[PDB]
Amino acid sequence: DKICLGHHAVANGTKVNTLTERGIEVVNATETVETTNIKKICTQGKRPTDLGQCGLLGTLIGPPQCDQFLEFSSDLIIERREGTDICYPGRFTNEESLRQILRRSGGIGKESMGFTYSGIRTNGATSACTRSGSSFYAEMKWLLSNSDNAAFPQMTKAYRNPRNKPALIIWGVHHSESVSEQTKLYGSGNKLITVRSSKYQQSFTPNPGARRIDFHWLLLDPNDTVTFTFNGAFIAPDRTSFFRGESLGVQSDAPLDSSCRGDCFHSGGTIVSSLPFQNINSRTVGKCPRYVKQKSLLLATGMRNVPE
Amino acid sequence: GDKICLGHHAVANGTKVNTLTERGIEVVNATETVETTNIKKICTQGKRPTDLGQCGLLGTLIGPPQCDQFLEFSSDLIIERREGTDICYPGRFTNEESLRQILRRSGGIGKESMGFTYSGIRTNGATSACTRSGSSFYAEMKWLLSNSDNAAFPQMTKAYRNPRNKPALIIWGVHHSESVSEQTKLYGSGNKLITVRSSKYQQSFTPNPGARRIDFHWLLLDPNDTVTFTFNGAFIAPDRTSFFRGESLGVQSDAPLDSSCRGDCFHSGGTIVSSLPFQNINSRTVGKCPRYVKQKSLLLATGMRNVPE
Amino acid sequence: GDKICLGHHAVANGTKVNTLTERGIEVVNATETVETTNIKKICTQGKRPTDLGQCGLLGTLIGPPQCDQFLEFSSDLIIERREGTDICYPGRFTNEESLRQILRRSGGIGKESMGFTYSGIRTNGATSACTRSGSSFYAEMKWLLSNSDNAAFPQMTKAYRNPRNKPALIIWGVHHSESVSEQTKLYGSGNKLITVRSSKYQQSFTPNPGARRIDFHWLLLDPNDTVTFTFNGAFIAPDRTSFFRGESLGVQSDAPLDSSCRGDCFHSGGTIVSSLPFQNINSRTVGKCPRYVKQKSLLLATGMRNVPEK
Amino acid sequence: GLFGAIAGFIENGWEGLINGWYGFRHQNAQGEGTAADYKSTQSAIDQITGKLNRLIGKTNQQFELIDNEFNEIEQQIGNVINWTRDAMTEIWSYNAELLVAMENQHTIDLADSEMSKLYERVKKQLRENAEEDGTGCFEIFHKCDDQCMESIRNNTYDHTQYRTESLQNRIQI
Amino acid sequence: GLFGAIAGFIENGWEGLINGWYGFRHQNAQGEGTAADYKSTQSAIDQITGKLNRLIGKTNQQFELIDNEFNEIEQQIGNVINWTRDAMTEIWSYNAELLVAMENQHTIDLADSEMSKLYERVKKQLRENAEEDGTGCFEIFHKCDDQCMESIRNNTYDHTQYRTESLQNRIQ
Amino acid sequence: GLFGAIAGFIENGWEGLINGWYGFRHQNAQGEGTAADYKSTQSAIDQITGKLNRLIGKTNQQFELIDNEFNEIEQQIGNVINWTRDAMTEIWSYNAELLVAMENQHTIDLADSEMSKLYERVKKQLRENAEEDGTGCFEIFHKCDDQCMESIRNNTYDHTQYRTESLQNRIQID
Ligand SMILES: *[C@@H]1O[C@H](CO)[C@@H](O[C@@H]2O[C@H](CO)[C@@H](O)[C@H](O)[C@H]2NC(C)=O)[C@H](O)[C@H]1NC(C)=O
Ligand SMILES: *[C@@H]1O[C@H](CO)[C@@H](O[C@@H]2O[C@H](CO)[C@@H](O)[C@H](O)[C@H]2NC(C)=O)[C@H](O)[C@H]1NC(C)=O
Ligand SMILES: *[C@@H]1O[C@H](CO)[C@@H](O[C@@H]2O[C@H](CO)[C@@H](O)[C@H](O)[C@H]2NC(C)=O)[C@H](O)[C@H]1NC(C)=O
Ligand SMILES: *[C@@H]1O[C@H](CO)[C@@H](O)[C@H](O)[C@H]1NC(C)=O
Ligand SMILES: *[C@@H]1O[C@H](CO)[C@@H](O)[C@H](O)[C@H]1NC(C)=O
Ligand SMILES: *[C@H]1O[C@H](CO)[C@@H](O)[C@H](O)[C@H]1NC(C)=O
Repeated sequence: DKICLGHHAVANGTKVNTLTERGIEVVNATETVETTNIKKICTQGKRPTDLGQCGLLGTLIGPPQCDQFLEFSSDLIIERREGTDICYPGRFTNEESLRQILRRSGGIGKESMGFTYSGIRTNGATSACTRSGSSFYAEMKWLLSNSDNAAFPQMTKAYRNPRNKPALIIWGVHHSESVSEQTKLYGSGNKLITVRSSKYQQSFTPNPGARRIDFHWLLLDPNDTVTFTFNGAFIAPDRTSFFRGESLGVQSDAPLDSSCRGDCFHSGGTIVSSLPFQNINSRTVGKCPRYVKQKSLLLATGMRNVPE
Repeated sequence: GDKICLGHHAVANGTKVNTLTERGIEVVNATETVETTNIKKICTQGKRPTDLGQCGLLGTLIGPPQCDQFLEFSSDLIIERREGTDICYPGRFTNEESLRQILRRSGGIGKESMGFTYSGIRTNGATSACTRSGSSFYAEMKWLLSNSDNAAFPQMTKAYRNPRNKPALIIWGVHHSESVSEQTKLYGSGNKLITVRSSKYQQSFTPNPGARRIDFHWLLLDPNDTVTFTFNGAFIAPDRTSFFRGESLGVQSDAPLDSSCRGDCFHSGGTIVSSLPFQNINSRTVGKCPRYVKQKSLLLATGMRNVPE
Repeated sequence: GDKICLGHHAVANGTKVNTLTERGIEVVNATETVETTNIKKICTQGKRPTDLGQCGLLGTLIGPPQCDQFLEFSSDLIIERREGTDICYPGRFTNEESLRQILRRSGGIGKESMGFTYSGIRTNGATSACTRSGSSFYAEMKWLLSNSDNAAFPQMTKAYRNPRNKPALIIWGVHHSESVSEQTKLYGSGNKLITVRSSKYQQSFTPNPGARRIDFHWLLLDPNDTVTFTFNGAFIAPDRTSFFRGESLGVQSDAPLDSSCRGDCFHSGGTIVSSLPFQNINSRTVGKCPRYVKQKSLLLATGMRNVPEK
Repeated sequence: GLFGAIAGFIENGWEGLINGWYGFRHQNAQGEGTAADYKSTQSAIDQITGKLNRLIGKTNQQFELIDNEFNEIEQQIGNVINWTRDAMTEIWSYNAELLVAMENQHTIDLADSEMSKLYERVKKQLRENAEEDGTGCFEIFHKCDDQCMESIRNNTYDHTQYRTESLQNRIQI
Repeated sequence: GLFGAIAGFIENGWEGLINGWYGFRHQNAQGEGTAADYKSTQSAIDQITGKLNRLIGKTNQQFELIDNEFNEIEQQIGNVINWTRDAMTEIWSYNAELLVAMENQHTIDLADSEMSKLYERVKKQLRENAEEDGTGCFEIFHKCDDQCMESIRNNTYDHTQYRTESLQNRIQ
Repeated sequence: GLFGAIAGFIENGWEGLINGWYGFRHQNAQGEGTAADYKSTQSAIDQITGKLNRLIGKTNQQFELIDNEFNEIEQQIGNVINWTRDAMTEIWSYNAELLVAMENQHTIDLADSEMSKLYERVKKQLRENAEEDGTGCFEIFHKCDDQCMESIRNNTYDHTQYRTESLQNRIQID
C-alpha cells in the first residue's frame, strides 16, 4: 500500500521565458503587452471638440474655417490633418508653444478689449478671407489710413486684464505686397509697432514685398496692462482669450465614438487596456501603458508543465 | 518525554511591507527608502554661497545699481531669487537662458578693463531709470554720445585682445532711441552701423529708432583672439570684460540660507538631506540627489515574516 | 566501515563578485559584463567609408574648394574630422546641426542640375576666399548680381519642381554685403527682399549689410512639389540640388581608419568591438552599441560559491 | 526548479488531476484513487494572483503632445524628442523583458516549493510508518484503507495507531 | 516563505526570544528553557545589512538647472523638459517599487531559509536518537538534562552515547 | 546559500575535482576514489549558459549623435541634451548593477540547489541502508565494494540487496 504525491499537467502548455531558459513550457500564462487597438477616439464621458477644418490657432484670430470655434469648451481637443490656422498668408511666432498651451486650456472664452478708433479706418478686408464677399479675421481689426496714401497717426491703445486668470493677447503685423502698397494703406515712411506689458516689451517693423500677416502673442497677468503703440501695418485685437479649465489634446484621423470610454489616445485611435505595456503606438497622449518593442511578453501563471 | 524545539523570534506589532506576491504582509522590522523630510533652507555649510537677491544673474555682467556688489564675486553655490532683475533701462540679452546657464556654473566672475579710451566724443550717457545718486548707467558699460546735440559721431574702431588663458565674456549693447530725431540728437544724422568681429564671430547691428531700449549681445573670446568693434553711434561700449573662476552650482529658491547644515541636493523649497536612494519631496532638483519617485513610502524589510500569538 | 561523501569543486583563488546581500563574495568563475577595451581606430571592414578630412559635411552641399572631391559621394560610414570646414566666405547654415544629422544618415548625396538660366543679370559673382580654377565661388551655387555697378537688379522669379520620387535638399544663400555702399554697387539701390515658397515652407529674408557674410538656408522639397524663389538682389542661387542615397552612420573622430577589423559601434575615440551588454568607454556613440554605464567593472558569476580548503 | 520536486524527483505531472495544482494518488487493497489538495493549491494560486495584482490595473500618469504630426516642429528639438523617445522605449523594453523573465523564474520555483512543502509535510506525518521510494511516493508499511488514506490527506492521521504494526513490518527479512 | 519553516510547519514565532532571531526551546525533567542561536542569527543580519549597504549612502550624479522658474523659457522646450522629467519619474517609481518588492520577497525567504538550515542541522545532529514532531520539535528518546540540551545547541552532542538507550525507546 | 549545502553543511570544495561541478568521494576496503557527477553538473551549466545567452550577444540598440564635439551647439539645447544623457547613464548604471547583483545571487543559490538535489537523491537511494553524518557523507551499514559504490553513483543501487545486513548493523539492540 502506497500514497504518491504529485501535481497537475496539461497536454498543450504555453511557452514562456525565464532568466535561465527560453521557451520553457508552463501550465498557463497571461499576455502583458497590449496589441488590441480601437480605431476610434473614444469620447464617452467626455465633452469632445472635433476641430475639423479649423486649425487650433485659428480659434484665436477667427478665419472663416473657425467661425464655429471662436469660443469652444471641451476636455478633449481633436486636431485634424486638414485644419488651417490662417486665410491670408502668414504664421504665429512660437506657434507650437501656443498650440501646446491651447491643447490643455479646456477651451477658450472670448472677451472684448474695448478698443475704439477715430481718425482711421478699421474695415480692412481681403478676398483671401471670404465670408460672403471680402472680409477679415473675426477677432481682429485691420487698421488703415482714412484714404489712400494718407498719413496714419501715431496711436496708443491700452488694455488692463480685469479677470482673475491670464489673458491671451494676439496682434498682427501686416507685411505689405509692395513698398508702394504700404504707403497706400498707411502713411509714408518707417512703420513701428511696440507692444509692452509689465513683463514683456517688443518692437516690430513691417517687411514690405512679402504679402503676409504674422501674428504675435503674449500672456497678460491679472491686473496688468498691455500697451500697443503703432503708426501703421498693425492688426489690432478686438477680443482677448481666457482659458476655461483643463483639456487633453489629440492629433488623429480616427472618427469620434461616444459609445466607448478611453483615456489613452494616439493618431490611430484609443488604447483601452489594464495591461502594463502596449505595442500599438510609441507616440501616445493621456494615461497609457508604456510602449515596448516586443509584440508579446507572456507571464507564467502556472507551474512548469511536465506531461507523461 | 523530553523534547527540543526550534523557532524564531516575533514581535507583538510588526510592520506591513509589500512583496512581489503580497501587499501588506507583516515583517518584524522595516526601514524607509523614500525621503519625505525636507529642510526649508539652503544648506551652505562647507560651501561658498552667493545670494544674489535683487540682482539678476545677467546683471552681474553689465552692472545696474542692484548688482553693484556682485560685479566681481566668487562662489561654488549661486542662489537666484524671484526678485532678481537684470536691467534698469528697458532691453534684453540675446540668448539669455544660454548665458544664464554658463554663468551659474562659472564659479563666479572676475572683471578686467578692456583699455578703451575715447576722444572727440562724450562718455557719460545716463538715464533716470538707472539711479545710483541721480541719473546713472550700467557700471560695466559706457553710453557713447556726440560732443553736443546733433553733432556727427565719428567712425570708430575699438579692438581688444584676450590676454588670459581662458575665454573672455565680451558684452556690448545697441541703443534704440525713442525716436529718429532722438537718434539724431545723441549721434549724427544718418544710418548707424555697428559691426562686431572676432575670428569666430561676425555680426552687424542697426538701431531701430522708436523702440526706446538697449539690447545686449555677447560672445566668448578665445585666448589670444581679438574682438573688433566698428561703430558710428548707438553703441553701448564695454568698459570691462568677465572671466570665469572655476566651478559652481546654480540654484533657484525662496528658502533662506543656513550655514549650520550641510547639503548637496537643492530645490525650490530648500535642501534634501538624506542617504536614502529615493525622495518624494521635489521632482525638480539640482545637485547630487536621490531619485524622485511618486510614492510617499516604500518600506524595505529588515526582518523575517512576523507571526505572533 | 564504508562511507560515501557528496561534494563540489573548488579552486585555489576564485573571483570576487557582488550579490544583493554581499560585496566581494568569491565564486569559482566569473565573466566581465562591461566593455573597457577600445580600439583607437575606425574599423571600416565590410563597409564603404568616407573620410571627409578637410571638407565639412555641409560643405558637400554648397561646394567650397576643400569639398571638390565630395560633391557627390556614396557611403554607409561618414567620418567627420576636426579640421573639416563648410565654408570659404564667412557665413552660417541655419539649422546646421539638424542638417548634419540628416546628412549623416543619408547614405551619401547625388547632385542634379536645377535647370536655372538667367537673363538681364550677371552670374559670375566671385570671391578670393573660394579660389579654384580662377577666383571662383561655391561650386553648387551662383552669385547673381546686376549687369554693371549700381544697376537696378530686376524683380525675379525662379521655380523648380522636384521630378524624382524622393525629397530634394534645396539650398540657397542670402548675401550680407560689407556695407550699404557695397549692396548698392552689386544689386542696385533700395530695399532687398528674398522669398522662398514651397507647399509646406514659406520664409522671407532681408540682407543685413555691415558684415561680409553669406548665410545659407534650406528646405526638403517633396516629390512633385515646387519651390519658388522671388528676389531683387543679395541672392545666392542654387545651381544643383542634392538627393539622398539610403542608409549610413556619421561619426566625429580623429582616429585613423582601419580596413582590417569589423565594428558596428563608433565614437570619437575609435571603435568598440564587443558583445557585452554594457560599456564604460564613451557616453557618445553611434551605431549598434552596448549601453554606457559609469561602472568600470561588473563581474557576472558563472560558477558556484568558491570554498577552498582552509 | 530550485526545489527539485516538479521536473525533478517527481517524474511527471498528472493530466487527470483537474481539481487542483497538487494532490494525492494512493494504492491499496480497495484499488486506486486520486484526490487534490486545497491548502497547497490555494497557497500557490494566491501568490500568483498577487503578482497579477501588481502588474494589472496600474494607474498611469498623464503625458501630453510634445511634437506635431501635421506641421513639423523646429528640427533640432524634433531630433532631441526622437532621440529621447527611442532611449525611453529601449529602457521600457528592457524592463518589461526582465520583469517577465524574473517573475516567471520565481513563479516556477514557487510552485516547485509548494510541491516540496506538501511532500515534506506528509513525510513528517507518517513518522516511522512509511519509507519514501524516491519518486515522490510513500510506501506505507501497514494496511491503510480508503478511510486511512483520507486521514493522511486530512492531517488527522494518528501515527501511534499504526506504529507497532509498521515497525515490525520494516524489520522483517 | 519558499522553505516552509517560518509561517509554515512552525506555528508561530516567540515573543520571549529577545536575544536573537532564531533559537531553541527545551523541555526535560528540570523544566522549560529558551536560548538564542548566535550563528544563524548573525548569518541573517549580515545578509540584511548587505542589502542596506547597497541601497543606503550611494554617491549621486550632479544635475544642473535646465529650466527657469522665474523667467519662463519658451513653452516648446519647457514641455519637452517636462515630458522627460515625467518619463524619468515613471521609470524610477517603477524601479523603486520593483526593487523594494523584490528585495522584501528575498528577505522573507532568506530568513525562512536560515530557520530551515538550523532545523536541518539539528536533525542530522540527533541521528537515530530523536524523531521530528512535524511542528518544528524533536522528540528525544533518551533522558537529556540541561548539560545534554546545551551540547545539542552548540554542536558537541555525541549521538553514540545515547544510541542504545534511544533505539530501545523507539522500538516498542 | 539558501539551501545550506555549498558553504553550509559541506565544509569545503574539492580542488581535486577537476572533471565536474559535483562529485562523489568514497571510502571502502579497496581505498579512496573520486568521480564527477555528469547529470547534476550539466544541469547547473545549462542554466548558467542560459543566463549568458540572455545577456551576451544580445542585439544592441541603435545610436545616433545629437551633439557636436567640434562645433558646439547652442548652450540651452545642449544642456537639455546633457541632462537627458546623464539621466540615461543613471538609469542604465542602476539597471546594470542590479541585474548583475540579482543574477549572481540566483547563480549562487542555483548551484547550491543542484548540490542539495544530488545529496537528497542519494539519500532516498540508500533508503535504510545508510545514515547522514551531517557533513554531506553517508556512512553505509553494509560492505560496499567498488562496484557497489559505482551502482550508487550511476543510480542502479538496489537497496533490497543489502537491507538485511544493514538493519542488523544499524539496529544494535534486541
Ligand atoms: C489561462 O489563462 C487565461 C489568460 O491568459 C485565462 O483566461 C481568462 O479566463 C476567464 C474565464 O475564467 C475569462 O473571463 C477571461 O476573459 C480570460 N482572460 C483572458 C485574458 O483570456 C484562463 O482562465 C486560464 N485557463 C485556465 C484553464 O485556468
Ligand atoms: C513644466 O513644469 C513646471 C513645473 O510644474 C511648470 O511650472 C509650474 O506651473 C504650474 C502650473 O501652472 C505652477 O503651479 C507652478 O508654480 C509653476 N512653477 C514651478 C516652479 O513649479 C511649467 O509651467 C511647465 N512648463 C510648461 C511649458 O507648461
Ligand atoms: C555637454 O557635455 C559635453 C561633454 O561632457 C561638454 O563638452 C565638453 O566640455 C569639456 C569640458 O569643458 C571639453 O573639454 C570637451 O572638449 C567638450 N566636448 C566633449 C565631447 O567632451 C559640453 O560643453 C556640454 N554642453 C554644454 C552646453 O555645456
Ligand atoms: C571562466 O570564465 C572565463 C571568462 O571570464 C573563460 O575564459 C573560461 O572559459 C571560463 N572557464 C574556466 C574553466 O576558466
Ligand atoms: C521624428 O520622428 C518622426 C516620426 O517617426 C518623423 O516623422 C520625423 O521626421 C522625426 N523628426 C525629425 C526632426 O527628424
Ligand atoms: C528597526 O528599524 C526601525 C525603523 O527603521 C528602527 O527605528 C529600529 O531601531 C529597528 N528595530 C530594532 C529592534 O532594532
